[PDB]
Amino acid sequence: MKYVVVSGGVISGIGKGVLASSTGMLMKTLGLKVTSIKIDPYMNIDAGTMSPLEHGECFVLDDGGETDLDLGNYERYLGVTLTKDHNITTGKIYSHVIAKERKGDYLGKTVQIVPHLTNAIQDWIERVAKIPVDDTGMEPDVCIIELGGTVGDIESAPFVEALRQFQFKVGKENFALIHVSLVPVIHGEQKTKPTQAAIKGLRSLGLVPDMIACRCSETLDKPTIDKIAMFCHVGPEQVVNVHDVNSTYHVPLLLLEQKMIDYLHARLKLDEISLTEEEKQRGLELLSKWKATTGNFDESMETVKIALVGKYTNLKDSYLSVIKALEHSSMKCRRKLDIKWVEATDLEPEAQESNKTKFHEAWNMVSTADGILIPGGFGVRGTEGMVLAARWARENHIPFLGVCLGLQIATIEFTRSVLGRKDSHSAEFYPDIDEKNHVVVFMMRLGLRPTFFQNETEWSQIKKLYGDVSEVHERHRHRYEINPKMVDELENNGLIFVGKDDTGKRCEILELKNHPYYIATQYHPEYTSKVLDPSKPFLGLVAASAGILQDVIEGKYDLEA
Amino acid sequence: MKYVVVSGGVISGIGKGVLASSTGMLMKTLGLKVTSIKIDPYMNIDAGTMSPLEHGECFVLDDGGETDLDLGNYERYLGVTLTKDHNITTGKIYSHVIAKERKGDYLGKTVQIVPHLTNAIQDWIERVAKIPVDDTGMEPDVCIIELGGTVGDIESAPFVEALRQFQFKVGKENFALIHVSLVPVIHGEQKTKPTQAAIKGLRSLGLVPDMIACRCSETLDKPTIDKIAMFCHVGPEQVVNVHDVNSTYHVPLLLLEQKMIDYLHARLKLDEISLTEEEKQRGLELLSKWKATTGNFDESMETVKIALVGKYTNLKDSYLSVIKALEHSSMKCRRKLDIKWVEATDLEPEAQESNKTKFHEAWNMVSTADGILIPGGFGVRGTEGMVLAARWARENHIPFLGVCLGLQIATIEFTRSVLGRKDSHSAEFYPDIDEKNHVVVFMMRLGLRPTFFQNETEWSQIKKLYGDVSEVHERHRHRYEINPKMVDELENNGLIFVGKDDTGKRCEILELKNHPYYIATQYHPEYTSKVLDPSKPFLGLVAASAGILQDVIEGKYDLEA
Amino acid sequence: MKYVVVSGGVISGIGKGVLASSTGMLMKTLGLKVTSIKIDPYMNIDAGTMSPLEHGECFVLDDGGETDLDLGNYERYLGVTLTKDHNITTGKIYSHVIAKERKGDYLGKTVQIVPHLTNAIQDWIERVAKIPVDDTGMEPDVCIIELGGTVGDIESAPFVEALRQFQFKVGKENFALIHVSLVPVIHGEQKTKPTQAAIKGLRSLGLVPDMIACRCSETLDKPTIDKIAMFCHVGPEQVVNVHDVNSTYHVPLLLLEQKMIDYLHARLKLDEISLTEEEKQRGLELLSKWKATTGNFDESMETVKIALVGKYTNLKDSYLSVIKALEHSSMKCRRKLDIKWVEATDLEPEAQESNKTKFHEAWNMVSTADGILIPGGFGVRGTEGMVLAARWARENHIPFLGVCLGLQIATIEFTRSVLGRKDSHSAEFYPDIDEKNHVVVFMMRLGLRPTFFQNETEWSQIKKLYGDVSEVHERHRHRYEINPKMVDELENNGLIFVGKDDTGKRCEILELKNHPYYIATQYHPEYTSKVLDPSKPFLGLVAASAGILQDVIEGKYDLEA
Ligand SMILES: Nc1ccn([C@@H]2O[C@H](COP(=O)(O)OP(=O)(O)OP(=O)(O)O)[C@@H](O)[C@H]2O)c(=O)n1
Ligand SMILES: Nc1ccn([C@@H]2O[C@H](COP(=O)(O)OP(=O)(O)OP(=O)(O)O)[C@@H](O)[C@H]2O)c(=O)n1
Ligand SMILES: Nc1ccn([C@@H]2O[C@H](COP(=O)(O)OP(=O)(O)OP(=O)(O)O)[C@@H](O)[C@H]2O)c(=O)n1
Ligand SMILES: Nc1ccn([C@@H]2O[C@H](COP(=O)(O)OP(=O)(O)OP(=O)(O)O)[C@@H](O)[C@H]2O)c(=O)n1
Ligand SMILES: Nc1ccn([C@@H]2O[C@H](COP(=O)(O)OP(=O)(O)OP(=O)(O)O)[C@@H](O)[C@H]2O)c(=O)n1
Ligand SMILES: Nc1ccn([C@@H]2O[C@H](COP(=O)(O)OP(=O)(O)OP(=O)(O)O)[C@@H](O)[C@H]2O)c(=O)n1
Repeated sequence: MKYVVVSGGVISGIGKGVLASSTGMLMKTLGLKVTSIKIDPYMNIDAGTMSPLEHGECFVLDDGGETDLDLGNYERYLGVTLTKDHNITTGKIYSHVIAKERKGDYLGKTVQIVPHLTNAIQDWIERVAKIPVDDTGMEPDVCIIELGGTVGDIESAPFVEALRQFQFKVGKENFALIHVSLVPVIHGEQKTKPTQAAIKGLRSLGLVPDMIACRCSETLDKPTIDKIAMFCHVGPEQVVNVHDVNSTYHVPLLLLEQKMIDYLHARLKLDEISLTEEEKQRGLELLSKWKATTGNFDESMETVKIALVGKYTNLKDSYLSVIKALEHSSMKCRRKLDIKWVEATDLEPEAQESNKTKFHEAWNMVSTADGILIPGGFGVRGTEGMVLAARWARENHIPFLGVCLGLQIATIEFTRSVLGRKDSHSAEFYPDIDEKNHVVVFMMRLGLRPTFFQNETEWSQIKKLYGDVSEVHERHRHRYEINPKMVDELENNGLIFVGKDDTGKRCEILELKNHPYYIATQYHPEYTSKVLDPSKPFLGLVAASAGILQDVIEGKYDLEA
Repeated sequence: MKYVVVSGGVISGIGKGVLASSTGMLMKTLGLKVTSIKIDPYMNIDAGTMSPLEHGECFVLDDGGETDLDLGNYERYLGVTLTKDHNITTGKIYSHVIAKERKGDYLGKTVQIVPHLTNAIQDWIERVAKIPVDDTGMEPDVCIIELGGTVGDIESAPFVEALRQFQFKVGKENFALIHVSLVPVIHGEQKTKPTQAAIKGLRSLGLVPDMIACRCSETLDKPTIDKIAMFCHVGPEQVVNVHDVNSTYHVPLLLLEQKMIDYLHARLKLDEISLTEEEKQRGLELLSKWKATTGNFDESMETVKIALVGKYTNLKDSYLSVIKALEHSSMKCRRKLDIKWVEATDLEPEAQESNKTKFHEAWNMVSTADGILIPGGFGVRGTEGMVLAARWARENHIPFLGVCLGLQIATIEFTRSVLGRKDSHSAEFYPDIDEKNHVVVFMMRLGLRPTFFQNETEWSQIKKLYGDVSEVHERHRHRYEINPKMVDELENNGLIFVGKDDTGKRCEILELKNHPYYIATQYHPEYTSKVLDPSKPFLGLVAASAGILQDVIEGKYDLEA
Repeated sequence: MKYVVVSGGVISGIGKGVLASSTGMLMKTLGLKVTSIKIDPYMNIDAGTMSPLEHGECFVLDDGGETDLDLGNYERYLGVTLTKDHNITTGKIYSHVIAKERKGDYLGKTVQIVPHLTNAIQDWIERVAKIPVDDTGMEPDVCIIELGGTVGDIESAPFVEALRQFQFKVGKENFALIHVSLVPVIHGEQKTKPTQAAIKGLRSLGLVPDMIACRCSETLDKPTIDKIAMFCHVGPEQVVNVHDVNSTYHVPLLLLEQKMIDYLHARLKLDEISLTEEEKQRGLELLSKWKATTGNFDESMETVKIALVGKYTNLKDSYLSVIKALEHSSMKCRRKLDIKWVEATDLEPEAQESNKTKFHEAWNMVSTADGILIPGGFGVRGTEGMVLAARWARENHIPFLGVCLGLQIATIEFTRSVLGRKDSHSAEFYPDIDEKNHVVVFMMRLGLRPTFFQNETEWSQIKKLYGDVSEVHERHRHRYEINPKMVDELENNGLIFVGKDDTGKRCEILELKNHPYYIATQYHPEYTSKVLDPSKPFLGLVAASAGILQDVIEGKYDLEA
């Protein structure tokens, strides 16, 4: 096996993940089977305790674990299904060694941070790097290891020990390191010294960088590259630079044009992977398809405006997957994405006396947008405004997607306005009883579950985007579903539930009959959107906002003929 | 409250504990209420998993937890009952913060090594420093904090962060630090540089030493003190030196004569503790009694030779408490202690053909000794030789003490030789059934439990040493007890069980009627031996080995008239 | 005596000098006698070898040494005459200890970087801090020590050793340190970690900061101050911040409003300086006069445009003193300064075919400007264009100042256009002989020398600005003077030499009779411009460019009535 560490810097937030999965997207250009592990220095075992206000969105796996949010950036860049084990955390590894301590697996020795815990970290990395995350069941050929925090933190010290020892447990010419570092510009001059002091830190703990990659406000000057390479064990051609680019999807082409892979090919001696012709071809095809979606961003002539309406939209990382799912789809439509961020509570009739100015800004965004999106918010607060946003797109033929709480609110609105029933509400308003629009179903429902189309719904816009396939597989995070008692009334009035579960009891998709595009999903489709294969419910929202939905379904926008 | 850190060095094993509890023994000379915490960098939560072969003896508390062995050094030096919480460990504190993470006590924040875990360590130190470990229920006035490992270890990095922040959570003029450091002598010259490089390390993590204390092969030269104080923020009078001394019990007088406390009095402004006259007097009396037991070591004219017979006596830390209990008692008898270490298996009739040379060395030790001691060994291996050592002291009137497995073997031997019954054995040889000398009693029996003298046994040598008090309280670690069915036969033959438990079902002490000193205890009395109050079963063993037992009971050897 | 170090950062160029002399300007607000030392890590002994292209202008002392350029920033901020010894450099101190090594002043000991060279640095700082640099001959009360480079450089390591030892040779409560450090803003967030890593570096070498001062793109957030003070031994009120301000002369008011001195008053216990009432008053008056010149910058309604015409004006530090002399004077005139930078060679008739575009930009600047300034350039290259700039201001009544080479070119032009004599040139064109406008006078003439007005010249605009005083004292740097043989012809034609030397042989000032303001000086007056007392030849240039020269001479712009 081969491995690539991405680590480093004098600051957290320097740029690692885009240098990480982006480096891993280019390993796939070579035809390689590829995987990724994110090592987190924080002490949470999982994001299941972490509220979406800090550390952001609880990204959800095929295996239904609430992971680190960043893992998602690797399932889009590489096109892989990761697992709950690919997110190493400081709380996860202290728990695993402490479990073995009380089980007595150390044969009554004292157990130490070195060597026992640093062995555990190496034994975890080489365990997880066997798992076949890729489009065929063979073990990966390269693993990208991203070390979070900064080298020299008292929180990241166990992992730089474990990785140093791993440079020997794995060989040189099988392991390499990319160190990401700061070139601050002050008084209009690029200063090298934070890279010198952080490389002094790096060699102290015993890792040696095979590349340096700079966060800089500028293109690095020719002398700045020379004054970094005069102070580190790299040639001047391995001081990489992730400068300003037209969009984040260009970074793997930027790295490839900086000859980043033409070094890693030699430095990891990748002629030693015995690839079949099918893999070598599928590598070149993935690069061609990347050049196509990238070209479709530069060659983008016209804007699509989408209002994303939810709780606390100020906290923009809390909707990160939703944004990326809209970006992947917008490059298929060749159209520039313009998300309007609406706080759902600013739409309310009460907000007009309380905070009038922001209420007009919110309603201008809703009134301007070519599509509406209710994104699967957290808790009840935003609900009353999200109802009026769903009403706005039901009545006037605006394209719409509701995700999770958005299906809940598409159904509450269609109840509250098409059936009358003005008292109806989420099951969250428990003591109203008779008018609850939803029912509890704890089984929380999580992870990849199937969904099956109802066999008559040949008219459906959404089941056309899925290619007329009989079923789909999707991620879930819900404790409530629409009350089955009401569903015949909603189906008879035209809110047709075009997809249900294995039992047929659970409401998984709705489409409103004879509207240009009004969909909701109980699942979160943004947790399976990929840059070359956009998630179908979000592709339909952008394509109908562009007024091109028919031609996207007919195939006028696939990447290769 | 006031606090004293003891930390440091370029090596583990430099001398901390003797500089720690020894500094704490002198805080008690001032009359202060005193406590101690040992911070261990290892990842075991407790010594209950740790086999006695590495990290040594599982020291046992009043509260019955299997602690770090070193805690014992503080219960002898200070005269305090500690608790399972006074041994902070890296595995204990990661477990406590990870428990709060899954309970959700962090209110859905991400939880970090800084500030959350470094707050947990400070909140633990100031929690535990409230506990009244001393001879009256008031909270301690000084806490001695010993930081294990070395500063600059990747295992000790969380604790030097937590202690730095603690220098502010507690004030300066309430916290002080003693750093213990190496002065190697090579080519006959004292080199200062390992102290310079380790003090550079110390100030990097942000602690500042109020004293330096040197491990050195010599008295520090006047220039060595000056060349350390020219490189650290200490006066030349605060470079302390724990040099070679007549015995370890002299170290608090060495520190006091080096004016170590005459600085800490000012540096911790200890006039601010409002002591009552009773405390001030009991402080001076504790110093006088220390000068007495110390004088009784220098003024020691004659040797007592004791054979300690057990499994794997090569592993001398595995019997550490037993050695210290013999030392405390030997200073009461004014006699020099000479422990002969015997491997119990080398006494066996089989060892004579297998390894004849070591078998003669073992038997010469048994034949020479003025007393025999079977120390409460681990597992079955040594048993056959320990029987012959108990027989040797039953028949010939040699003084004897059996501790735990030693009472078991005193009873197996008295069965195997006085009752005949040559097939009898420990309950460990389970499938013999009918001839098992013991019975299972899991309740493992642990911690401080009472023991009550049988009301007729006024003749007893051991219940005389306990001052004719009605009951005693002692530590236990046993899964087996002598089978109650047999005890009438043993009592009638003269192996009188002079002490039993609350129920009267359990065999806690035996004394053989009409022998000069042949005792065993099911408890481990070495876990309550103190330097001014020696544990009575061990005092009797030394005093009878000295042939002075009568006069020790009559009071010819108490420290003050 | 008291002392203040200014040091630090993860980068060179962070802001030290403005935090240094600015802190020293506020020590003078307290009435204190004040001095400054700049410690340079570079190996040049003096700027006399350093070409003005790199490290910039060779600033010149009262004592005529070619110093570090930065010393000037302290002679403006404090109002002091420094000496060649106030610029400590790595080349200067290795030379001084190596001289004592060959003289044998070490009594045949081996001489070491510690302690001998670190003693030399301390013995230099306390030597120089005695020198009476101030407006009365008493020794200074505070010394500001600026440590150049960054802490943790292999070039600055001898000085952080010497300063650590100096924290003891001088007492605490006599020495304090200000550490200047970076808060980079990326992704719109202020990151603290470069300050944590550089403070870890600082405490390693053993200095402790009594203040931190941040270079930041922003006002520091309340949490950024707290997260620095949680990681350093400073209160949150001693994390100072030199943010963006209207001009550099506001920084001492910014520091004073951040309560910077209200701490240093206590931290250096400055009630212990026994000031007389005259000093206490002159302190408050200096603050009032600073508030006045600062107010005159904010209250500045109208611009003055000045063309500064010379060689290589792209290298803007090479003219630094000239810029500051124009700034000090512009605040007296209440007018906003706008220096147009002209490359002198772009004015040439040859430049019109060679590089036409830049030639028009150069001539637009010359044609726009309200005043012309020829700044005392280095070498011959620019001369031909500087002639045409002097002609432009002779003929059309534009205000003019020529400094050094500018007097040379004022005289070459007046010769070349008023006397005819079109072949005349600088003595630099040696082999023309008969038409050389100048003569060699090596004595190089350097340092503070007098100049005496010619006793009839009561009409003079410049000798009016000097207050009708009989003589002036000024800095020089010249190897050529105007040929005395010609001076009668120039005086008779109206280029009156209104000032000459002690002998009357040397051409020190000229004024053209009956022009609104056309001055030149052979000396460099910008080496004695101060912020409260602007250098008179530059005050006249700004005031005549403003058309207000009469009223400045009559006194309509002095700071206090
Ligand atoms: N392939 C990627 C990589 C990053 N991002 C986005 O960029 C931001 C985070 O970038 P990252 O690469 O993780 O840098 P930071 O986290 O800011 O810093 P670090 O280097 O510490 O990860 C987030 O919006 C993340 O979703 C993304 O959309 N796609
Ligand atoms: N010396 C330190 C300081 C912090 N941490 C931990 O590592 C993380 C790094 O986060 P970082 O972005 O460094 O936060 P700050 O320390 O505030 O750094 P910044 O100021 O850039 O946020 C911290 O959250 C904390 O978990 C650490 O290990 N060692
Ligand atoms: N009051 C004390 C202190 C120490 N010792 C003994 O000395 C040895 C350990 O000494 P210690 O002070 O702990 O030093 P080390 O552990 O060798 O090193 P460190 O400084 O790391 O603790 C053990 O036999 C311990 O029982 C003792 O008998 N009584
Ligand atoms: N931090 C230090 C200390 C000393 N030196 C210099 O390097 C030499 C090393 O000599 P050394 O043997 O280290 O002398 P000491 O510092 O006293 O070390 P030791 O105590 O082993 O003599 C010193 O003489 C002094 O010249 C140095 O460069 N850096
Ligand atoms: N009282 C001052 C201080 C500084 N400057 C100007 O500001 C620049 C240099 O600022 P300085 O304070 O020296 O910062 P740097 O040299 O950039 O960085 P350092 O902190 O390393 O000195 C130069 O134009 C210098 O003349 C000035 O005009 N007046
Ligand atoms: N590790 C180093 C590197 C350089 N220097 C010296 O200290 C000076 C600091 O200048 P600096 O501004 O740090 O130059 P760079 O090293 O290039 O840093 P920058 O990239 O910010 O210019 C250097 O010129 C060199 O004299 C040093 O002492 N130690």
